[PDB]
Formats: sequence, structure tokens, C-alpha cells
Amino acid sequence: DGYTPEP
Amino acid sequence: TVDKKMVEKCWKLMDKVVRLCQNPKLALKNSPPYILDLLPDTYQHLRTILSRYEGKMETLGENEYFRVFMENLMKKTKQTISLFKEGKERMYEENSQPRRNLTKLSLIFSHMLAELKGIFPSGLFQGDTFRITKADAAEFWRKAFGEKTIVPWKSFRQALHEVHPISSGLEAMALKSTIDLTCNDYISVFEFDIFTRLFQPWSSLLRNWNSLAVTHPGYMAFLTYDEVKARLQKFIHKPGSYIFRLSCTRLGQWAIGYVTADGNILQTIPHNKPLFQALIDGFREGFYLFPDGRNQNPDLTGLCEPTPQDHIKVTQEQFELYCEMGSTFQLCKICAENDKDVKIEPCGHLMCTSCLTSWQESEGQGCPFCRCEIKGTEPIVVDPF
Amino acid sequence: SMHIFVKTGIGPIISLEVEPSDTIENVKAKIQDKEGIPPDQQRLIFVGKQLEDGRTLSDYNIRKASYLYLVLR
Ligand SMILES: [Ca+2]
Ligand SMILES: [Zn+2]
Ligand SMILES: [Zn+2]
Repeated sequence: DGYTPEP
Repeated sequence: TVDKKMVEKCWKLMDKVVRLCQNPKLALKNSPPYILDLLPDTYQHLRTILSRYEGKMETLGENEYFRVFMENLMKKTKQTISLFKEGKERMYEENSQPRRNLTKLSLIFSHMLAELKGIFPSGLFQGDTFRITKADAAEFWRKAFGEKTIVPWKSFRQALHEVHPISSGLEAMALKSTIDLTCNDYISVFEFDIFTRLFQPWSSLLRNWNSLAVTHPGYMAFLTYDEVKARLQKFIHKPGSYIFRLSCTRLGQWAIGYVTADGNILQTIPHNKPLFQALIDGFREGFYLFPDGRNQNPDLTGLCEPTPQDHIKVTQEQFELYCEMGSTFQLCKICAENDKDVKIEPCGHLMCTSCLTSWQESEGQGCPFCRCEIKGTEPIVVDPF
Repeated sequence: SMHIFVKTGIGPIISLEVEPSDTIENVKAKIQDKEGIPPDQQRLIFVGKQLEDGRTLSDYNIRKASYLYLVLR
């Protein structure tokens, strides 16, 4: 699963 | 009371639901909640329970939670059976009302399966010893219900109203909708844990819930990864547009979907931090500005107020024991560079936030010392001896 | 020859009968004979320093009654 880190 | 025939009848109904969903005319997506995977998975865990209780069927049969779960399983399976019977052709209509109900029932089976696995891990009953993540939440359940695994809605509502008052029946029914995941008019210790993880801190439980799930236009409740990208496609030319949702695979956790300076539609997970803390952080540096593309963004400053971290005093027994090692209790044992300043919930293991972040960045949400799931975290201070 | 201690979060403190000439792999296998934990999942720590499988106990200055920490995967 490909999410994203916190901006 | 759960006997041999009742369980066998449930499985025969479960098989009929599988046969109905196996129809290639429905062309349903493999993505969770996938009922064709959920129901066979529910059959195996129940079979695992029965093999752990072979001979001891009097203990399992008279078990309150198991009676309720089985009663709800037959009801939810029969509801699906009737759903296919009433409006047969509407089952193939992509976004029709009966089709949206199948997606809703699939979500329920997913919550029901996660609940069964949480209450009966490895097939043995552990509901009475279920570890509630947040401390203040755990103390509420113990003082009000003790070691009870499941309690009726009206009994849960009257206990909660004593600590966190409920404004109206409208609020109570909305509160019931979010916490009752299995839709059986009972609240379990597992369901309670999920609500108290999402709407932390406990001290302002209903205020956080009202500001994030009732009055917030960004709240989308349960939504699949694809649906978040599908809803945010309308606001591609509006940088700062965002939405926050729940995941059936990651119960008790939040997920945010937003549009960047270029677009692309990115999705992040705050991980064990209160949602308003990430939303406030996200607003002050122009990332989360438009909830569901709306110009007006709610001010959540009232919820986030700098609070002191919980203090832990090291005992004489611990000091003496650490002295033999040539170290201290408070020193983080992973890096041995900093003192322990974070507690893993519910295992209780401590380390420095630095080692935790690095472990979570590469390995995931599992405790370095006991492999237990990181359901939550809490910043702490260890007062030396 | 000597005894070292291995602190875990899965049970009581592990006491191991070892020699300085023993590799980190040998120590991991000795923990496997005690808790059944696969060595490829074990990560040993000595005063915040991760122990490498190829190296030996004497290389890290791990002497008698030294305390090692066990981290999993
Ligand atoms: Ca329920
Ligand atoms: Zn550390
Ligand atoms: Zn732990």
C-alpha cells in the first residue's frame, strides 16, 4: 500500500 | 444460547450470500470491504473458536458476547439474502440504493470480523481482559461496567452521560451511529476502544467528536482510498482542498486526503496523534484549508491547548536493579542516547520518541520489544530516583 | 565460559552460557533454543549499539554479566 508522509 | 444447529444454520446462510455475490453480473470490486473474502474468513475464525472449546461447549454457549454476535450474524446474513430477493435487477445497477446497502452490509461484516478477532484472539475468549488503549477511557469502562465485554446501548448512554453529558436525542442517535459499528444496539469494549482512539483526548471526548464528526464538513466517515481521490477530483484547481475519513482495515485510525500545489491528490495518516492536532498543523502551513472544497474552515483552537505530559516516578526496586546493569530505568534502551519520553499503548513499553518515529518509519505500528500493535501512544516524563 | 543477560519484552530475563569467541549468529541461535524466536527476526542491542551477525562478542567488548536488549523485526 502506497500512502504519503505528513506534510 | 449457541448450540450445534444454530452455528450450522448460520454457515448455510453465509454460503447463500457467497453464491449471490459470486454472480459475474454484479462485477463487484476486489477492494475492501470484499464480502467474498469476509464471509469465508468469518467461517474459519468461528471454526477456530469451536476447536478451542471442544468439550467446553457449555462455557461458549452461555457466553453473552458469542450469543449476541451469532444472533447478529444470522440477522445480517438474512438481511443480505432478502436484499438480493427484493429488487433483483437493481443488484447490477452500479450506484442504486440496494447496491449501496450491500456496500454498507459488507462494511458491517468487516467490523464484525475485526470485533470477533479482537474479542476471541486465536479462538479463545479474551473480552474480559480486553486492553483498552487510552487510560482515562479504560478507567471509565472499568468503573461503569467492570470486565463486561458488551453492554446495551441504553446502559452505555446512561454511564457516558454521567462523565460527558449528551445535549439531545439527536446528538445521542448520531453518537450511536458512529460507535455502534456492528449495528446490533449493543456497544462492545472493542467498539468503545475504536471511538476513544479516534476522538481522543478523553477529557473533551464529546467536544472532539462534535467538532470533528458532527459540525466538520471534511468528515466523510468510512471511505475507500479510491473514493477519496474520486471526491477530491472536483477540487483539482483549488489548492488546500481536503477531506478526512475512516478505514475498515485500519479501525481506530484516521486518514486525510488533500490536493497539493500541483494537484495529484495525496493521502496521509496522522498515526496515534489527535486528528485536530494534524488539522491545526495542516491549516497554519497552508495544506488543509478547504474542507470538502468549502471556503469556510472550522477553527479547532479550543480543542488543542498545551497540556502537561504524564509523569512516572522510578521506584527503589527499579533504581537498585538498573544500578547492577550500569544504567538507569529512564534511559531509552534502543538508542541509549535519550531518556524514555513516550509510552506505547496498551503494552506499556517505553522508549524515546526518536526511536519510535524511526521504528514506525520502517517496520510499522508494532512494538519493538513485544510485537504488540501500536494502537496508541502517549508522551511521558520519567522522574529519576 | 561466561554468562550474559538478554532483556526482552516477551518474557523473563534470558541468561545465556557463552564464550567471547561466539558470533552474534550463535547468540541468536541460543535465544532460539530458549524462546523459539527466529534469529532473522532478532535484533540485539548493547548500550544502544545494534550487534552485527558476522562479528563476535569480544569485538563489542561484551564481558561477563553484560546486559543485551532484544528488539523484534
Ligand atoms: Ca454494536
Ligand atoms: Zn532511543
Ligand atoms: Zn510492547
